[PDB]
Amino acid sequence: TKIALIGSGQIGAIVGELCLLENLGDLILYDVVPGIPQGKALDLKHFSTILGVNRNILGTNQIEDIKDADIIVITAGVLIGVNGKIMKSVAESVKLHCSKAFVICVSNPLDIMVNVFHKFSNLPHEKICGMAGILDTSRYCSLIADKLKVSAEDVNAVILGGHGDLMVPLQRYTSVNGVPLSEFVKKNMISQNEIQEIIQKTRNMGAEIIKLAKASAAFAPAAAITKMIKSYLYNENNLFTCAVYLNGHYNCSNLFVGSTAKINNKGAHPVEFPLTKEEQDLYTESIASVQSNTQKAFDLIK
Amino acid sequence: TKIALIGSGQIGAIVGELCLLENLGDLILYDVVPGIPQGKALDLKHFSTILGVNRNILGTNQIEDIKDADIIVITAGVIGVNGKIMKSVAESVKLHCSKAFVICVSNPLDIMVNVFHKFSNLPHEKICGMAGILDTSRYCSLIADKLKVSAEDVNAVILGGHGDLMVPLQRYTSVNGVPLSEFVKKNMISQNEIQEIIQKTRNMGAEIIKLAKASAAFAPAAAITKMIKSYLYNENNLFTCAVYLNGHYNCSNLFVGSTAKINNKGAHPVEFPLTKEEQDLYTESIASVQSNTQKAFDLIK
Amino acid sequence: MTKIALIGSGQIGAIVGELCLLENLGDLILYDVVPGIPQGKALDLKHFSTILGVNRNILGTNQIEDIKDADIIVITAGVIGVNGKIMKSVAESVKLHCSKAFVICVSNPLDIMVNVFHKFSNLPHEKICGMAGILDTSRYCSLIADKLKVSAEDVNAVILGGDLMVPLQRYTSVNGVPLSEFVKKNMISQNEIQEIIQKTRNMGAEIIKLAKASAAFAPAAAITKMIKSYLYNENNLFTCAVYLNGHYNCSNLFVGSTAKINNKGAHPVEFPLTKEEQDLYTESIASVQSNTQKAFDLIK
Amino acid sequence: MTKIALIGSGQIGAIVGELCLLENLGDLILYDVVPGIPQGKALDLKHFSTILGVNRNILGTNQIEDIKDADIIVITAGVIGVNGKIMKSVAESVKLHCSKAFVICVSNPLDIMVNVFHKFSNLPHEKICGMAGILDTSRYCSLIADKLKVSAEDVNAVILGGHGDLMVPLQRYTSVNGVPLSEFVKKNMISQNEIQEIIQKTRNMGAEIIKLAKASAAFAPAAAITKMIKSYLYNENNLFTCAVYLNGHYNCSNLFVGSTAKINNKGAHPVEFPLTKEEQDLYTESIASVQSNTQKAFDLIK
Ligand SMILES: NC(=O)c1ccc[n+]([C@@H]2O[C@H](COP(=O)([O-])OP(=O)(O)OC[C@H]3O[C@@H](n4cnc5c(N)ncnc54)[C@H](O)[C@@H]3O)[C@@H](O)[C@H]2O)c1
Ligand SMILES: NC(=O)c1ccc[n+]([C@@H]2O[C@H](COP(=O)([O-])OP(=O)(O)OC[C@H]3O[C@@H](n4cnc5c(N)ncnc54)[C@H](O)[C@@H]3O)[C@@H](O)[C@H]2O)c1
Ligand SMILES: NC(=O)c1ccc[n+]([C@@H]2O[C@H](COP(=O)([O-])OP(=O)(O)OC[C@H]3O[C@@H](n4cnc5c(N)ncnc54)[C@H](O)[C@@H]3O)[C@@H](O)[C@H]2O)c1
Ligand SMILES: NC(=O)c1ccc[n+]([C@@H]2O[C@H](COP(=O)([O-])OP(=O)(O)OC[C@H]3O[C@@H](n4cnc5c(N)ncnc54)[C@H](O)[C@@H]3O)[C@@H](O)[C@H]2O)c1
Repeated sequence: TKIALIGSGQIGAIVGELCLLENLGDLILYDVVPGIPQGKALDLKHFSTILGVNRNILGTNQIEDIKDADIIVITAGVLIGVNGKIMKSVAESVKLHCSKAFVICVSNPLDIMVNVFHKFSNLPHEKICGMAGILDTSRYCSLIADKLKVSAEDVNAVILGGHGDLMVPLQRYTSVNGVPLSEFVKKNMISQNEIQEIIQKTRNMGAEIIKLAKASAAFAPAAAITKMIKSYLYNENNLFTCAVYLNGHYNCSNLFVGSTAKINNKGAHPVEFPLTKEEQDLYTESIASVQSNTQKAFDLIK
Repeated sequence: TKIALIGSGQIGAIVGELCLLENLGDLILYDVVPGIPQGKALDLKHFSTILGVNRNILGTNQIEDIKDADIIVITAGVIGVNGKIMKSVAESVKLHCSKAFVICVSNPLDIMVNVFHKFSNLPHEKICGMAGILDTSRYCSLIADKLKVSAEDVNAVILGGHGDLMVPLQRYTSVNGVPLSEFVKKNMISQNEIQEIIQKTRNMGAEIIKLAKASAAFAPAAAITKMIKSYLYNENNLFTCAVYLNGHYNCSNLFVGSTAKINNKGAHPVEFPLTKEEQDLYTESIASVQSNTQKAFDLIK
Repeated sequence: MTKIALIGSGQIGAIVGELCLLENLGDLILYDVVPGIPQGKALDLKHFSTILGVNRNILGTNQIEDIKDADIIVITAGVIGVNGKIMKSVAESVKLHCSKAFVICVSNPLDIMVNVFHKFSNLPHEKICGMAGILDTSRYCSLIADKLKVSAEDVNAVILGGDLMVPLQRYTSVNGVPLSEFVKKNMISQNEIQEIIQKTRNMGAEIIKLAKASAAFAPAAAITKMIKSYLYNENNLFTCAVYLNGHYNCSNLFVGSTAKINNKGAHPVEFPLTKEEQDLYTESIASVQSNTQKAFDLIK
Repeated sequence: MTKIALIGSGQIGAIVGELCLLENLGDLILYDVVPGIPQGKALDLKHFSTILGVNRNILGTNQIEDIKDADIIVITAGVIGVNGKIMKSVAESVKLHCSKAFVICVSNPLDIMVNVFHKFSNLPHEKICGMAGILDTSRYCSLIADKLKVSAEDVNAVILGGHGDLMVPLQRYTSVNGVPLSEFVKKNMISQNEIQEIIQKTRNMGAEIIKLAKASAAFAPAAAITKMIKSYLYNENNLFTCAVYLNGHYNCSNLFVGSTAKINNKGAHPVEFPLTKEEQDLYTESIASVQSNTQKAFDLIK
């Protein structure tokens, strides 16, 4: 198994580090800037030795070293104009070198960039995905667990839609070790105002990390990606929210959007859960924005 | 941190093995049969070396080697003969390691956790039995199989005895936060299929026995270890375990399988709002545990 | 997609399954001849997996045809004469069902039984091995680390070849510092080291005499680490039963020796021995050769 | 109740936190002088924790008094003149707030900065150390394993001396699964010229990473620190090369320098192995430089 990291910045490097700790595969660290992937590859090699990992690591500036890659993680970029061009190029490269790879897009804007990759990849839509939902879900589930003074380990939630202010958090589909969130407002352990406070924090978390750390989150995104890698390689069928190809699900077809999905051997597959009309309405507006910003994107690339 | 296994049979040995794999603490393997814990201790030590674990392991037949234990895992036994064994372990824990968190495993479980309380005189929050997590594990695994998904995020509350008056709450079953109800709506699983799964979960212990000619060992050990983990690392994880109810679910002054958080200071019950058919099934379960527990204490004299 | 087939679902095979699940090595096929035993243990491992968050497929079966295209084979099936018959049958089954699997034999007597597997499997010799040396090495390295009041983690040793072990003090080191340096500084004695050697020689029997059962956890861990090295193309250096082909003056026999395991199987390594280092080993290699031909004769 | 206090929340300190979370070593305090950085990184590690099922508490602070009663201290604070300023202040703070912590200094120049910390903390000398040898050892053993086409897992080596240009790698104390390196030169599987090449690479590895990645190694240093943390907390007695207080060992007195040591409950304890005269010579001269640059250091700080 060869895991190709297209982009060897902060997120790509920590994905490699975590793919080594768990023995997921050999690493290809690719970047456009000479020297950066070679230096980080050497560091990961010594890290590997210290911790008893024997996987192969190669830092390269030559994209043809992506050949027969089973996994692809795209963080290449720095936005809609400059990253879309980069994403188109990587897309073409993935077609002629590693057409049978499972592809996890990360570059922002996410839901826009996953569609750009699809249009120019000619890859199957089930073999393509973006990571967003798991990061929003984790922040929401952590904030709920803190207030309920419980471990986050068994706090579960569905959050539909794009990675931004077009989130759709489903309180209906939130549970604490199988006990719905409702049961906790019932027992006056949490209030609806507190839950809506938590939702806006979840919506603003990306910007809050940036304002404090003067840099976008890296560790949590890397962990989300690694778990999507894991799900695919080990045919796990785990249920995530991800950018995924809808095909009639939630009244939408022919667009990658943040949705519920299974990841396994054959890729990322949407799941349709029964929504209210206010749940499906908010989501359709969310899906509409992604549709308009994606076609503006395709045109700006001209 | 010293983790004391009172009973070095099939389950106790795998608890040690798993607490070594995760570096939970030093092990004291105690048993009544001479030589058995010493032999198994040596094996776990070579196992430890092979995989790079440095925790100390001591196999002994001397119960006084239980002193200052932080964790206690009781598998000692084979209602009459195990309850009198459990009384002895209880007394031993009283004078040697009174401030230990205690995880009872010996069967019948909810009966034996009460036996331990009566004779240990330990605080009620420092005592527990493992049952619910093992039943929950079989139920959620069977649900995940039918729904063609990973079990990893299938969660469920199961109240009551570790037996054939289990109370599985379909209301409190969810798949990555989505209630099971949503899956019967979309016809991905049926109510009869779910009642299949319930009778299977109730009969799994006997089916393992009837197939393997031995009671389950790995899954129980894993359930115990996760309760050990929750306590040592102050995790506040939400399990179903045997726990001291005191008004919760209309029951007071009895250990029974219930919802609880485990942390630093022990095992703490949580009362969720049940229907009356949910609370009725549970109260009858709680009634049997109360009747068999007083039956139990009687045969021990 | 990686399939790990356990031929034998007793104490060792069950713990090998458990450990390959904990480490996500692959899907499991638990095979046994006794009806119900692998099905029961498979169910237990499934619930164990759920508790610990492992998603691998688990199949308990009594039909050997379910071992098809297995990448890994772990043979614990048995109970001298009668285990060889069992091993011959397992060998034939592996050629018809899973001919390109890497094969780790465990059933005793070990060096005799892996040779039995070779004669009847028609498998390549590099794809076959038995687990022994790692268990003797670990016990020796554990006892040394205890005496030196050090972690075992970086105590390494070569032991070639039961009563016919070859512990090489010259090839013993503590994080790269030879054992030599520790007797120099009066931290351990030559008599202490020879006591430790005999404890290592007698460890199997005393575990039996104390626990009234042969070791299971440590053997399972040794096997899992050979499984690991093969699947992840690790090239780790073990002592195991391995096919010698001129190495150490011996050819055409599986014997306990130094080997690297990788993608391509188990491959002997020849280190430079003195002459009674090689002399003692040649007697050991002679013992395995006579009892192996004794074995093949008793099997008819 | 184990508290791991990271004094410095840059690249190395952040990955130390991440790795002590993956292994459940303790709760984290991320301290830094720059407002917002530790708070932001703490949030990221918290969400990282949720995704991977870790429940240990993490707090990012700009208030140094928040390291109180810490069991572990990892000092990466800095950027000889100005970092000695920082290390003296950190030293004083550790004295009055967490005097019984085991202290792992990382800021460089390492062997110089560990002595600075000792002078102004007055902590017990067995409770103070710097991480260097394990990073040099890993690079050397990695390069040896590559040549010999073997797993690095059982390549072991002693490297004495400063973390710089006068390292002292002991081929005598190099072994492959217990077999000395010499046995491989006999078998013509490696040459001494190749081994001296490997030594020059090991000596220059830090600068080579810098020139390629335009940033110092982070992953491997963090892993070295974490395993030193591990050895201490779990009373492991593992044998490392670290900066440690020698007092008569190797003809050296009253100075922290890279040497062989056991780490356990009670701290870091030197071990003296029998060296030849060429081995002890090369070591005394490195030890001489560390002494001269440490005396330069103490003078520059006033
Ligand atoms: N979807 C999420 O939830 C999540 C969360 C936070 C950030 N983001 C986004 O993920 C992306 C990655 O973040 P990061 O920390 O890794 O950024 P980074 O700067 O640290 O790394 C990006 C790398 O891509 C490289 N690059 C640029 N052009 C390239 C090309 N044409 N081919 C190959 N490589 C190329 C850059 O040299 C750089 O090394 C960012 O756009 C960020 O905004 C995603
Ligand atoms: N709580 C649950 O959900 C659940 C599930 C499975 C098993 N069980 C029960 O857990 C118990 C242990 O299972 P096991 O496989 O490990 O049994 P085991 O026979 O293999 O080990 C029990 C050990 O306790 C020893 N022992 C006997 N008397 C003793 C005494 N007076 N003091 C100390 N030790 C003593 C025995 O010699 C034996 O070594 C069984 O009763 C089993 O039915 C409970
Ligand atoms: N190489 C070593 O260092 C070492 C160390 C310890 C044990 N051993 C040996 O490993 C072997 C297994 O040990 P164990 O405790 O796990 O044995 P076990 O009895 O507990 O399990 C062996 C299984 O093989 C099964 N079996 C029997 N006949 C079979 C057949 N014809 N086909 C398939 N399966 C069949 C048995 O039913 C049994 O379930 C023993 O021979 C033991 O002596 C080797
Ligand atoms: N010991 C070794 O073997 C080895 C190897 C590599 C790196 N280093 C050194 O380890 C140290 C850390 O490396 P890094 O990548 O993490 O550096 P970094 O710049 O990325 O992070 C250091 C942090 O210390 C902070 N800081 C600055 N001044 C401070 C003060 N007065 N008090 C508290 N904090 C303060 C900075 O804001 C910065 O965030 C560096 O000196 C590095 O050069 C040592």
